[PDB]
Amino acid sequence: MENFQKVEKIGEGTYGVVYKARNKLTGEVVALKKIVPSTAIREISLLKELNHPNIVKLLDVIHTENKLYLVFEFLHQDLKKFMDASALTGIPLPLIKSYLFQLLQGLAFCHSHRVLHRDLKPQNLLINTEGAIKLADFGLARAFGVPVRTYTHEVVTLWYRAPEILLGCKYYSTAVDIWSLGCIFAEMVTRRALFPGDSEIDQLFRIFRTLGTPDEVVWPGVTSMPDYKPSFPKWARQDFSKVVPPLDEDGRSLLSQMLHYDPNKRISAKAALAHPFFQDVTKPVPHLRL
Ligand SMILES: Brc1cnn2c(NCc3ccncc3)cc(-c3ccccc3)nc12
Repeated sequence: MENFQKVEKIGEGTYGVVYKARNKLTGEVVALKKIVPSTAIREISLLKELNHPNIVKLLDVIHTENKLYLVFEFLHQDLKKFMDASALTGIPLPLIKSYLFQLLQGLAFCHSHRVLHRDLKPQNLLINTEGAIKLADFGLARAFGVPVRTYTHEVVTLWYRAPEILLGCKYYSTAVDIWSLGCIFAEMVTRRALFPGDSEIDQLFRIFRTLGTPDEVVWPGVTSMPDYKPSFPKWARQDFSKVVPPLDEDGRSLLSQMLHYDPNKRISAKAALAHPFFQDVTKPVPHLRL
C-alpha cells in the first residue's frame, strides 16, 4: 500500500472503505478498496482475467499483513448519484436504453464464464463522460459472501434481490443478476425504486403485490422452496402499464421477461440483447458535472 496516495473517500463499500488514490509511481488514478482465507485469494485472483469494457477493471490484488486491497480502474460517477441528479427531468429514454444494453453485454460476458455478481445495485454501476457504464464488484460475493450489514453497519439493500434468494434457494443462478438489472431498469424509467423493501418479508411482499403471489402455475416448485409459507397472502398481478409508465411496449415486454418468477424462464442476458427493444439503440453522451 505504500505505493498509493489516498486522495479522498469515494464510497463506503460492502466490505470496506473505497478510496480514490494515486499510484505514487505511475501517477495512475485508481479506486482502492480495503476488504485471508486462501479460497478467497484464489477466487479474487481469477477475476483479474475477467475483462470486458462494461466491467470495471480489477488492476491488482494486494495481500499484506493479512490485509486485502483491491485496486480498480477509477470512474467519476455512479448511477445512484446520476439518477439523484437527473430526478427533476429523468434520464432520457435513449440513454436508459444504452445503459441497459451495455449492462446486458457485461452480464452476458460474466455469465458466459459462470461468474455471478449477486448484488447489483445503482451504487455499483459506474459511468464516465463517454457514455459508458460499467459493473463494479462482479464476483466478490462468491469470494467474500454478502453480509446483512456493511463494515460500517449500514444495511445492505434488499431492493434488488431476486425472489429465489429471498425464498431460500441455495444454488441460485445467473438469473439473479437479470432480476436485479430489471429492477434498476424500472427505477431509471420511473425515478422511484421498484421494490424498496425494508426487511426480507417486506421485500417479498412488495414483489408479490406487484407481480402477484407466485404459485405452482407461474413457478413450478415454488411451494417447496425453503422459506415459502402456505400462509403468504395471495395478491393479484398488476399490469406493467401501471408499474412503469410511460415505458413503451417493447420496454414493458423486456422488463416482464427480466422479472419472470421462475429463474429458468427468466430471460438470459444474451437473449435480452436480441430483444426488439434494442432495435434502435444508440450511445448518447450523458451530461456529467464533475
Ligand atoms: Br471500484 C470503483 C471505481 N470508481 N468508483 C466510484 N466512482 C464514483 C465516485 C464517487 C464519488 N467520488 C468520486 C467518484 C465509486 C465507487 C463506490 C463504492 C462504494 C460506494 C459508492 C461508490 N466505487 C468505484
